[PDB]
Amino acid sequence: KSRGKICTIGIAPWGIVENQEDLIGRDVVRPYQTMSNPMSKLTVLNSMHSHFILADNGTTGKYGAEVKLRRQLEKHISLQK
Amino acid sequence: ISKHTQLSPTDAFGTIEFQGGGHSNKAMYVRVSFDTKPDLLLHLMTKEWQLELPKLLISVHGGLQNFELQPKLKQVFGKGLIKAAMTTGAWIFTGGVNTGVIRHVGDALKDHASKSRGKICTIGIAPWGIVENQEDLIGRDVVRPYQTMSNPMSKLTVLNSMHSHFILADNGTTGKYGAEVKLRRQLEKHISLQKINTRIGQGVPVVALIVEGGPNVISIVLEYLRDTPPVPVVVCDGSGRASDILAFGHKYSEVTIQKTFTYTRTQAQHLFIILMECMKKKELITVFRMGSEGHQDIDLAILTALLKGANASAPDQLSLALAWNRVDIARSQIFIYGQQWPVGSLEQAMLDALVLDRVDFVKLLIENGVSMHRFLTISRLEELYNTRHGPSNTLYHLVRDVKKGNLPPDYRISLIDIGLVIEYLMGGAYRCNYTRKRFRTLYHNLNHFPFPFHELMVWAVLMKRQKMALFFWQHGEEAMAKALVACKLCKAMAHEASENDMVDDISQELNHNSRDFGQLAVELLDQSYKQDEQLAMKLLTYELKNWSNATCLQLAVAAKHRDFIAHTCSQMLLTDMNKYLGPYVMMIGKMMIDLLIAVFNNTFFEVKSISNQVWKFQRYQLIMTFHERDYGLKLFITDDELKKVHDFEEQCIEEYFREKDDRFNSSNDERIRVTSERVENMSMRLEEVNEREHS
Repeated sequence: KSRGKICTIGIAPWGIVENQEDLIGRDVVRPYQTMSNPMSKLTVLNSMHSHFILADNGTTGKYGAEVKLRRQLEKHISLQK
Repeated sequence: ISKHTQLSPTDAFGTIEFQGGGHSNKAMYVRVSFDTKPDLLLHLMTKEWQLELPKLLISVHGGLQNFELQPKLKQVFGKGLIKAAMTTGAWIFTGGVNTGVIRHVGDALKDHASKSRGKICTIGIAPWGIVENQEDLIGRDVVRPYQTMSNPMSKLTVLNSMHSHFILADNGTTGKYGAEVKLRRQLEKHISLQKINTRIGQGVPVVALIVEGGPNVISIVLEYLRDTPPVPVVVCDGSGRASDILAFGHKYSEVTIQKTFTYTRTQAQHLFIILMECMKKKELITVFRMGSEGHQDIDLAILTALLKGANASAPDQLSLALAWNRVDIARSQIFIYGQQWPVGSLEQAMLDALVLDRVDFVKLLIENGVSMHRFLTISRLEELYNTRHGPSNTLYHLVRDVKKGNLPPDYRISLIDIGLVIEYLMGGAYRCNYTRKRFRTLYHNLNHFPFPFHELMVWAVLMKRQKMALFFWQHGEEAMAKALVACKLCKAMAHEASENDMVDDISQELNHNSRDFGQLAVELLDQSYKQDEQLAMKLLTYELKNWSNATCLQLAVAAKHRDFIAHTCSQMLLTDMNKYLGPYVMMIGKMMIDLLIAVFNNTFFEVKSISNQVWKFQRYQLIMTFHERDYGLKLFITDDELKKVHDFEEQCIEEYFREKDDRFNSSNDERIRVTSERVENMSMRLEEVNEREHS
């Protein structure tokens, strides 16, 4: 519809997505494929996102490891002036 | 007799002009024998009448009584029927006499005659012994003026006009029906066998629309359901015949006393078993309710029954939709959550949409996670260049010319020949990507195409699919150089078409396309100069390895785009590389052709403007001649700055398109049109709202 940019911050655990690989190289624009196969029980990252933040957990494809980091980030931003 | 007839040959065929109608309608009449096999009938239809198979076969059934329907239903039904028949290739099979729903559909076809162009295949399977004028038909291969006005005392209904063709069912009976029904059924059987041009393996998708009808039509829909491939059936709620009672029974199907309505011979008559079987096979039955139930579009009601009626596979459904050329159906009916598309189906669908110019389908496929980088193969490219199933173009003749006219039949086209053709079209200074030695080494021993959109646009220009080229033009990078190359190619092809034995429409069409490309390039340069002037200048300067190591300025001058050079930012590139008397000299050059004080006065403005533009155009040629490529012609760039240039160009063209859309949607005329259509629909809907009076 219109121009402009919106800061979208994707805070999810690192092991959830299927393309945990193909994103290991640093400082290189790594293309991502948004077409998701139906067989996989792993969910790709939603598109139209400005910024991604991945919380590596040690395990792969589980929840309950990004809630605390996001909550503390919210507290940190509340601490900001 | 116990049906003992004499088997004589026929003597009546051709076309009859129906006098008494207000519109011209010439129908191909042929009387045949019911003993004949459907194969000969199909051969006659495809050869003696020259009709290609449709993407939909429609069976029509109605009551033999010439009844009338409820108004405000016939209009919308006729509109939906016309849209269904016209938007996709479909045939219609009817009786043909002015009785029952045949009158309604003939009037509906009359309505389309005052609405738009085109012809619709209408076939009337009428028994030969029932029409009033069984005479006035002795002639064969002749035009028989038929009078449309008849009288009830004849008791023999004349044929309704507005039919594309006609078939007269001759078996031997006079004044009694029941001869063409078997032949029509076997014709549907045989036609449904025939393979459609798609590679799925589909026959003819056939549906039957049921309005009114009679107790026989109950057996007919019984047969339709019980066909190996159950032929779905569409019903209308406003009929009032057993079709309406079949809608009632289908409503809240599997309390038995509501069947009785005395419409037949008492409660002693009972179609209980038949009604039970019909409502048992209700899954493929679909009805239409006027506003009380959804799918208000007749076309949508049919199309949904067309697709899900056979429970076809999703790639097969998409292929049928692609054939029907209805992107809305694929978007809505097909594309929903969890469509479980199989592997590799999407690329094949993209190929088939590319070979059939179904551009909206291509856009939809792109929206569905399809990447041209991951799609195109050398084989795919050759297939695109080696197809005949689309618009024609002079390309093959040019190929013959380049190959020095030593052609073999059905030659398998190589892309090296295409590159040589491109070099031939552009010029000697041009250097094709295919002519590079590495390309030859890679190809004859037979990984990917880094910028597929470039060759896609080239192919679209070459094979003359203007809409595809327009679509692909707003994608990728280097759009200005793309437009310049396209304009130059279109001009070269226009000259080639005019110089050769062509209908000369090709040349002017190519001129139109080239002018559009030049206009787009000029507007893109305007946008760039609007955004940042130094960056706009830098855009023209740098070389293009992908484009024969050329630059935008050199191509544009080679493209003879004087208007491009007349742009403000173009001149200051020549400044960084006489303003009054120089333009005055060329004015004198055009004044040599010729009271004359007045004559010279009235021919001053246009000459002045043309002279100014010509001088501004040839400034570059003068400066290059004076100067004669680290600078002056080119500017070798680093990768990072080139990436910045690409991002700048893409952002600029996106902004330009968005601004164009904003200007278009802010024009007064568009607002007036949209508001008027909204007001019309709102008025009709408010009449609907006011219709219900609960008090």
